[PDB]
Amino acid sequence: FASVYAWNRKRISNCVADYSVLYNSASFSTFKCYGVSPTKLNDLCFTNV
Amino acid sequence: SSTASALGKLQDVVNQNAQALNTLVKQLSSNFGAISSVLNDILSRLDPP
Amino acid sequence: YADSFVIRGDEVRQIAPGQTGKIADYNYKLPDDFTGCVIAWNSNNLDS
Repeated sequence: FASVYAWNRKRISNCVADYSVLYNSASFSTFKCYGVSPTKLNDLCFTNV
Repeated sequence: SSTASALGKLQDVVNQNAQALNTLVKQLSSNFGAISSVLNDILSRLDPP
Repeated sequence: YADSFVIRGDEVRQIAPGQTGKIADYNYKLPDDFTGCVIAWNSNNLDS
């Protein structure tokens, strides 16, 4: 991974993402959302991540 | 048959009544502080708390 | 009502009214409204 002052940034487009396999695969200390609920990400449909 | 604004007293009560109903619909697109001005979109992406 | 159970210390934030997580979505779920008081202490050298 990159350094905090030199943080890597990439773009996600044109895919069928699945956020349930990021949510339920529990290996994470903090997992919090802002303005979105974590369970409704299965239904949402975005322009860019 | 020729001179317009011969009935300018009756046109005002139509213009006043329509400008008020016009401003009532246009206040449905304000946020008033929230993240969205549309009620379906905060029910499609947030938890009931 | 006094409900008694054991968890670890990482999941002690999961017991509060109205939030998600591992315990709250599948085990002990507290309704939004108030319950009362929530009391906790350590059992490292008492029961383990």
